[PDB]
Amino acid sequence: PKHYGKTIKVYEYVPLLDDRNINDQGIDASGATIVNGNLYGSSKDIGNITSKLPLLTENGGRVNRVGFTRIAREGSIHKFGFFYEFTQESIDFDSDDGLM
Amino acid sequence: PVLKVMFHKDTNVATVLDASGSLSDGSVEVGTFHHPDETYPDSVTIYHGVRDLLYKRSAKDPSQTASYPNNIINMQVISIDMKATPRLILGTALPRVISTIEGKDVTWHVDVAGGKAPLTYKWQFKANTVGAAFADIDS
Repeated sequence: PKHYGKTIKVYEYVPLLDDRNINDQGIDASGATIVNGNLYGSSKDIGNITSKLPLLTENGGRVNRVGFTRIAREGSIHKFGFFYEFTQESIDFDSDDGLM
Repeated sequence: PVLKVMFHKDTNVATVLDASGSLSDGSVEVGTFHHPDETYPDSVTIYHGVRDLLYKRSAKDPSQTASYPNNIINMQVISIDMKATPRLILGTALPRVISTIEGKDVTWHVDVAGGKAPLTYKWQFKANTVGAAFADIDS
């Protein structure tokens, strides 16, 4: 549209289990704050996944908290053009009447 | 193991430490608890232990004790910082019974996670005879 500059932006929402999901909402299964809030992210390692499984006891509590993330994309437009010039004689006296 | 808990009044950060651990950041000692629990090892955890310890300390001054409603009970603003040794967990338990025949080779394997590395393994054998106790398998 008009009056919005030359750029368009859009959001992309990252999945929960993704390495791009970098956030500070993480609380592990024992209730301790952890550096990552995406559980095991994109990991496919069995050992890594096991140590980060959201296990839950019969007493519940503040355990296994997660966070989320999103990304923004953008692009812009540009301007182009060219021209050429001629005289009246270059049209009238030329052999080819279809020159233009 | 016994886990010592330190609390920082200004940052609402509860630090869990080994029994011999210590801090020098102004945090005060609020108590200690057994992890895993001796009577309910798999029904509670460090969060419940810290909550129980904090319930009996004053919100005005964590060094002093207090009763409800003048105690620390709002866990939503409490950050639990884990610095004690990770709990020792038996990842791959052995098969309760193995059946075979004479002349066959038998293999036992165990996977253990947590604890303070390095881990050490010691196997023992107990014969089926009456009154036989566990004896170390000579390495």
